[PDB]
Amino acid sequence: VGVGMENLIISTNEHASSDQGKTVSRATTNSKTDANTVGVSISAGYQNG
Amino acid sequence: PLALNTMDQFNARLIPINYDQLKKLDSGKQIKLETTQVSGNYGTKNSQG
Repeated sequence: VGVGMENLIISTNEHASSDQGKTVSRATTNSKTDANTVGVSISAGYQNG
Repeated sequence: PLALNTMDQFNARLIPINYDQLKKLDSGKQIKLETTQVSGNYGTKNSQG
């Protein structure tokens, strides 16, 4: 009795995945600011004096 | 007809196919069934009848 092989079949055990996603968002911002400025200027020249 | 869906000795393991075979099935190819051998018993009589 002998055994002969006629075909070899390979099944790869790899895992494949796919993902699909959607996002919607809304943001609201309120801002409040105050500023203070102090300035000093010195000028000197000759305009008819 | 009866359902054949297991491949192990204790009817606890299903019959798997790989990705290429599934793609072939989804492409219109069909699976054929062949009978290789059949086991069975015959009846006799014992000393007790």
